[PDB]
Amino acid sequence: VSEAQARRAVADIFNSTLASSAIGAAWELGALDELRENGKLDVSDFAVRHDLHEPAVVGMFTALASVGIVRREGATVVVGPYFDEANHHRSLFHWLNQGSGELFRRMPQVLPNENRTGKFYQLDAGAISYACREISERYFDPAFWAAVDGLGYTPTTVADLGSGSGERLIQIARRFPGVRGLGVDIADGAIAMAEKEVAAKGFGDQISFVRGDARTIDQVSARGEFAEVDLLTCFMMGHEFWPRENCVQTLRKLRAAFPNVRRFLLGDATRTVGIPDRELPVFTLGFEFGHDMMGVYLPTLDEWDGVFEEGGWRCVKKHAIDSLSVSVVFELE
Amino acid sequence: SEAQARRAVADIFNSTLASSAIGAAWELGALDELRENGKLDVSDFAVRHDLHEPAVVGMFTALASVGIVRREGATVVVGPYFDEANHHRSLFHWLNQGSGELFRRMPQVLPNENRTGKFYQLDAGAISYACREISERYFDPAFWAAVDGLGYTPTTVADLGSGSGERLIQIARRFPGVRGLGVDIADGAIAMAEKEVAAKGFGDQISFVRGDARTIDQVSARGEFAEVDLLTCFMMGHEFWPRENCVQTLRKLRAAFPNVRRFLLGDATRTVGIPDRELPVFTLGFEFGHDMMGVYLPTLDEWDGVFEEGGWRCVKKHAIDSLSVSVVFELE
Ligand SMILES: Nc1ncnc2c1ncn2[C@@H]1O[C@H](CSCC[C@H](N)C(=O)O)[C@@H](O)[C@H]1O
Ligand SMILES: Nc1ncnc2c1ncn2[C@@H]1O[C@H](CSCC[C@H](N)C(=O)O)[C@@H](O)[C@H]1O
Ligand SMILES: C[C@@H](C(=O)C(=O)O)c1ccccc1
Ligand SMILES: C[C@@H](C(=O)C(=O)O)c1ccccc1
Ligand SMILES: O=C(O)[C@H](O)Cc1ccccc1
Ligand SMILES: O=C(O)[C@H](O)Cc1ccccc1
Ligand SMILES: [Ca+2]
Ligand SMILES: [Ca+2]
Ligand SMILES: [Ca+2]
Ligand SMILES: [Ca+2]
Ligand SMILES: [Ca+2]
Ligand SMILES: [Ca+2]
Ligand SMILES: [Ca+2]
Ligand SMILES: [Ca+2]
Ligand SMILES: [Ca+2]
Ligand SMILES: [Ca+2]
Ligand SMILES: [Ca+2]
Ligand SMILES: [Ca+2]
Ligand SMILES: [Ca+2]
Ligand SMILES: [Ca+2]
Ligand SMILES: [Fe+3]
Ligand SMILES: [Fe+3]
Repeated sequence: VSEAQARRAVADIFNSTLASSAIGAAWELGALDELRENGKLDVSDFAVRHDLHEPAVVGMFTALASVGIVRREGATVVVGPYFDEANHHRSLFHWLNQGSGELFRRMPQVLPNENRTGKFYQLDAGAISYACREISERYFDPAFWAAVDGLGYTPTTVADLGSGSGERLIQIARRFPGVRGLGVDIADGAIAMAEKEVAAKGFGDQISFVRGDARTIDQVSARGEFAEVDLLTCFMMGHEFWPRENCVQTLRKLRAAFPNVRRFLLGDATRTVGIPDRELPVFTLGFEFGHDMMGVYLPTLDEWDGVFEEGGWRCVKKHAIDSLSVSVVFELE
Repeated sequence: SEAQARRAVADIFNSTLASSAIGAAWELGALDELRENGKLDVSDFAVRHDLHEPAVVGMFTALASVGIVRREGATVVVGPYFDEANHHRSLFHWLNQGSGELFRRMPQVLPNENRTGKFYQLDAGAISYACREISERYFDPAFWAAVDGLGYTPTTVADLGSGSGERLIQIARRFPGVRGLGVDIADGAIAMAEKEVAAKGFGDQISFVRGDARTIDQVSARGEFAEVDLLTCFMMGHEFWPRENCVQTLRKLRAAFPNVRRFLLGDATRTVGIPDRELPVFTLGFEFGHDMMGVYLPTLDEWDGVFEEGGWRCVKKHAIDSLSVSVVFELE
């Protein structure tokens, strides 16, 4: 390449950083929904309506425009050639930046081994939760509902491992009005958020929550309710069960603690293999590099496939997700 | 086409991690190792610097995802954009390690209701580490060209926003007799600069004082200002703004430094009309960053238009290559 080509490529990498951050912010502030409905927007009007500092609002749209996501026309912003694609994956940009940005920013301090004890990185939990709701819905739901449609029975008590916001249990209780639900989450803040949200939607008597580590599910006290659970779900946290030996034992413990579970629906993103560096798709690099930074194991799809029998489960159906890196839903029994 | 859009959006995502990795790779030693040898071994690098190797691999994968380096097994090689990205490594460091929190917290920083008190956070030590190389890499040519055209030998020099003290030191090395005086608003700045200066043996020659250069009249160091025959102010001048404040600050500086012959003022400025898809490195970060921080940023013609009211005359102006649109003015 020429020096001019390198110059353009490096300027684009710099601007991409600002656009990337802006995709999450623009989602969250309501701009991308406006642009997807009407195809355009007036930046002063948008700034007044949402009581935002207009000079910053101009930067945000400029940052998006600098890489072809939107176009600026006088007072107006219109959707650019990459709008649909960036909008589709906006929760992933949110996750990377608003949720995870401080991890990546602190690369020089996170990488040194002597630094890597106790609290050594900081995520924004609320922001991660904010993004995870759309990540679940947008990428996981169709496979999730296809698995639910093919259960071959009607659930009476469902337990969700890593229940977070409580939304999955709420949706299951809408599909199956008899159903009792039980969410396990390790984070007491998620427990508080979930109990609150469930109560406001009218489900406080049907759905309840317990703080607990699903890696040590054999220690969770939930008034003997686990024995009545006949459906188990776990989405977007199963990599936490790994390394392999930890995972085998966690699966057996799940198997013994939920002895009346018929189907166990397990959904997660996985570590890819042999994608060429210049062909990496959205998410993949951030998912893998981030967990490598945090010290968290990420299995491949073949590692999952290979653990289940030893774990006490049989995989009877598998669904490919489009495309949140390489992600899947397993139907286990 | 849907495929192009997919590739482009993936590139934007990956560029975020590469961007952050440039600064990190600088800081950690990897960029200089690649400069020397053109290549390096990942395991070796990790072991030498005692780094968690899975993360080190992701760092390089990040740089590789967009062409800065190329991976060949366990080896990393300089890539097509290595020279350009290394050249600008301090601007990535500034964008990410320095100012990343500001940009991450965009959703919280834009609402007016939240814009009171300390409503954004910068990493001051990181900013200072990037600004030190920014000074030397982008402003040195024009700064020294201005020094060469002074037409006198300075006896006492003052530097506003002296930071690390490096400018004073370098002046001292070029004009052995000279005395230096630095003024910085932050005690962090005063501390390092004072240590640095002693370590280098310039302790009698160069001293410092905490002070706000916007209100230079209330700086009770006073004594030596009258001696100063050269004033310098680099990468903070936009702090004097908005306009009316800048007029006052310039007049105050004129009157607090009456024997100053030349005043060398260098800074980056707000550009005008650059089309969005042709924005060069830094511009957008600098401008959008100052807009989120609520700080005024003048264009070059605002600066041109303020010196006379401010009590100075611009005798020579130097364009900079290219830190957005940057400039050094020679005022008297
Ligand atoms: N070992 C563990 N045991 C229980 N909960 C866990 C856990 N590790 C992570 N979590 C929880 O798992 C959640 C992952 S965020 C995704 C949540 C949810 N399954 C959904 O699809 O929306 C967080 O709430 C976190 O607190
Ligand atoms: N109003 C003000 N008065 C004095 N110093 C200021 C200031 N606003 C910012 N600064 C200082 O300006 C410096 C900016 S960065 C370092 C610039 C230095 N002139 C150089 O070329 O290397 C910081 O040390 C900061 O404390
Ligand atoms: C929730 C998140 C994750 O692993 C993390 O934030 O550590 C995640 C998991 C799976 C797909 C997308 C994001
Ligand atoms: C010091 C920095 C700046 O204004 C900031 O960090 O807010 C700066 C000024 C001018 C050129 C580059 C960086
Ligand atoms: O081994 C697999 O591919 C999956 O883990 C589950 C599966 C196995 C056999 C038939 C269907 C699904
Ligand atoms: O107005 C300008 O362009 C500069 O601020 C200073 C200058 C003016 C005239 C001749 C040289 C320099
Ligand atoms: Ca409009
Ligand atoms: Ca365009
Ligand atoms: Ca840092
Ligand atoms: Ca920390
Ligand atoms: Ca029912
Ligand atoms: Ca129980
Ligand atoms: Ca059974
Ligand atoms: Ca792609
Ligand atoms: Ca397989
Ligand atoms: Ca080698
Ligand atoms: Ca390449
Ligand atoms: Ca935020
Ligand atoms: Ca003062
Ligand atoms: Ca360019
Ligand atoms: Fe994770
Ligand atoms: Fe500034």
